[PDB]
Amino acid sequence: RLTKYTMADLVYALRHFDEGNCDTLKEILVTYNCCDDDYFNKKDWYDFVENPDILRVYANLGERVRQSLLKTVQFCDAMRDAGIVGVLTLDNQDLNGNWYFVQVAPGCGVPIVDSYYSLLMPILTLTRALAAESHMDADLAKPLIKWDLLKYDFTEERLCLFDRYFKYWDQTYHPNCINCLDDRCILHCANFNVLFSTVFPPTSFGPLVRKIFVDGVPFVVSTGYHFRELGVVHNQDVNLHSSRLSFKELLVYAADPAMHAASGNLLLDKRTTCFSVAALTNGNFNKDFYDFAVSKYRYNLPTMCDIRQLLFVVEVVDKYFDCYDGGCINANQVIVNNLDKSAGFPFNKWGKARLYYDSMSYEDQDALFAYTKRNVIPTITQMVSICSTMTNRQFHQKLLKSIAATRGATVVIGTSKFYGGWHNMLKTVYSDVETPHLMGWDYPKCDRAMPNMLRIMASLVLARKHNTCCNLSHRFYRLANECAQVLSEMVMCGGSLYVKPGGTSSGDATTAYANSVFNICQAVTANVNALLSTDGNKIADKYVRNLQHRLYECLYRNRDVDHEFVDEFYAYLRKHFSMMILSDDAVVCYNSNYAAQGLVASIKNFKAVLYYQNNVFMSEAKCWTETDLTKGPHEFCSQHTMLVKQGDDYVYLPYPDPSRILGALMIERFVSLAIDAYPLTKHPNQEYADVFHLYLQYIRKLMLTNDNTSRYWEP
Amino acid sequence: RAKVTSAMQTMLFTMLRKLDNDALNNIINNARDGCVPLNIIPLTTAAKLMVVVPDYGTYKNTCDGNTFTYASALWEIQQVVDADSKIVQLSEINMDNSPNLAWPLIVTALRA
Ligand SMILES: [Zn+2]
Ligand SMILES: [Zn+2]
Repeated sequence: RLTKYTMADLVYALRHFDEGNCDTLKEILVTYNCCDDDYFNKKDWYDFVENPDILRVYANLGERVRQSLLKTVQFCDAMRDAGIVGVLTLDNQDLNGNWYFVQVAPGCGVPIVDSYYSLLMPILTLTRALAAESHMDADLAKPLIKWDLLKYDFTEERLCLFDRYFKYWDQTYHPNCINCLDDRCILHCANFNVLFSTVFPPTSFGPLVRKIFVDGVPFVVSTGYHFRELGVVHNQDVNLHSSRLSFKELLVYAADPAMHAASGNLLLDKRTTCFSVAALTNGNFNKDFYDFAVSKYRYNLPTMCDIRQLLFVVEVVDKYFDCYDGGCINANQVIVNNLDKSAGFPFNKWGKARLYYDSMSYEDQDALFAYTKRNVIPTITQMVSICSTMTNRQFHQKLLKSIAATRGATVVIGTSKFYGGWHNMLKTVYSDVETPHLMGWDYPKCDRAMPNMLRIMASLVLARKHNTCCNLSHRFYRLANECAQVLSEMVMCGGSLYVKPGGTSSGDATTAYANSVFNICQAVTANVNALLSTDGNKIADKYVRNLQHRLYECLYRNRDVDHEFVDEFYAYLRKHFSMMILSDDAVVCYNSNYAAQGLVASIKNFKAVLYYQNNVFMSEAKCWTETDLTKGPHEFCSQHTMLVKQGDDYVYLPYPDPSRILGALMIERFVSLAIDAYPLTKHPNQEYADVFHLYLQYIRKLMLTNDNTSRYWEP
Repeated sequence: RAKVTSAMQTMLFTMLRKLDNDALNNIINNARDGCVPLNIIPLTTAAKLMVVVPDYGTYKNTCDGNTFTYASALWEIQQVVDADSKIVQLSEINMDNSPNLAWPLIVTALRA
């Protein structure tokens, strides 16, 4: 009396999703009444951005998923009591949660559940597996828990869920990530916290505050923070009954929403779906150019990851970052050029970043930095302030500058296209691939829907350089600070304060780099899945056949990191899946002889991975494959690539779209546009060449010459 | 530095005059150890509530008549101001006059 499909088919249908070959998923959703058959006649019914209602439909599997998790725990107790030692898989459990191994001794058995839960984990937040746990007796048929608003810990509640659903997940769990021994353990626990936190009140999270006194006068300040992913982190340098506040203490308090929200108006905003905290209150059209030319976060969902895979992939991702330098620098080693940048609320009511950088001494800047290595400051941004950026550079700038100064590396940030740079970057990705094809793709909602787990992974990767300057506790507080400042900070909109659910921040020091850590992670994930998901017995090449076997056993077995395997896997990807990565922008030169066999990721692996990793569907409309390397990538750094003759040799040149260019010291702007338009004169279409010439005429009337422009592509 | 220092102190003291009250003492004193979430303080210390309503149907289900319930308290409406910063009377918010209102409207209410 088993169902037609197994838990394995539900997981596969959701994780290896293809909108074409989606029959397994459609049948399961209709079979269990998540939706009717007509549901699948909707245009883009499977998307998460369009037809957002798909989440209501996936959620109808949530009761079924928790029943399967509960049956697993009961199964595991039974095999333990029976003295049975063995492994749990998803093809031995049906969709009603029913189960269908050796005996050693009564009372001495043990399940192996590392692949069992890791395979399920990515769909537990998608299907809202714990939706019932917000109810009094964990029953959807009854009323909701009248949670005490003043409760802020939830340690026991997370432990109760852990031992109810993941009882046999035999790895140490630290609800409060502050107690983790390394970065791997941090990601291990945070992944559970993401799921458990889905049933705690939205008001229980965020800055935690206390009444403190200065000169006998009470203040409400943050003395810690409750993170959905990290648990509760308390501050240490909390001083009451002080006489006066120092400049540094005033910056910390001014930046701290505790003083602004607790003292503001209550806010009920019905125009949105986002959680708010308090109200604090009660283009340049260039006509001359135009006339001349004419004459001629609501989608960021809690997302749980396959931890066994995430902890493998992160080691591979780290290998891709094993070429640049990093570490901590002091305040007087920090380079800041954008001193005209807004200091952020409330500092932007007084001035620009220059006002603060020229006020604090380097000793004070180091002291503020040190504060963030022991405590958490939950700053306010506006729709990233100085109490965050002044310390983020001291922690990350050496690495960010190292990446930006390195050429030939997989992650290419800050490398000019000029003087042969475009050409050299293309030759670097092409490398020695045996049967090269070029691939690229977009990332829908990359700056909005990116999960906090992958944002944490990326900040941990950038922080893995701090080995000779930071201890464990300090690395954790810095993580807590980055999370409080850019993943779940307060953002002022209009005159009111709102809570950010997750995603990225364009005002931060690391976004352009964290996005590349992410791009690699998703690509590695796609390759790990492309190979592990194929039939290992259909591989003619003994080498790869053994690589697939050992890869599986380096994720769901052998928890200790096998560095030799990771170096080999890394080298495999380097040889057959060559990446060139810019913040959320990548070109892949891959060996199609292997991709054809499923041994290398292709565009279909990226589509399936983004579908479950970032909860977004990636349209073929923005995806591309190019089979002839005579032409370059269809679009990279928002520019098209062509091979042209230059120097009785041939070079690759970038060029933006001609219409985009015309649509776009005023003369300096026009000179830059003319330079970007220059390569269009090498294009066979005269209409493209004319864009460049149009600008030269405009510029001269406003000396840019053909020689002063062609020099930009001469090494 | 002094100009910034003064600005921070001035701002913090302005907020302290608004913040130091009985409601704050009640929420902190009810804490098990003196600590509460920040996101629940305004629910006890804010005597005034701002409600932003995008249309008539929402208005009816949010602020219909002189009073409404929010954050487990009864609120009394003092004033309604529209998107063009004009004063709107409660008697003017109905279905027939809906097309003539500069939605969203902002409703100001005090704890009953
Ligand atoms: Zn841990
Ligand atoms: Zn360090």
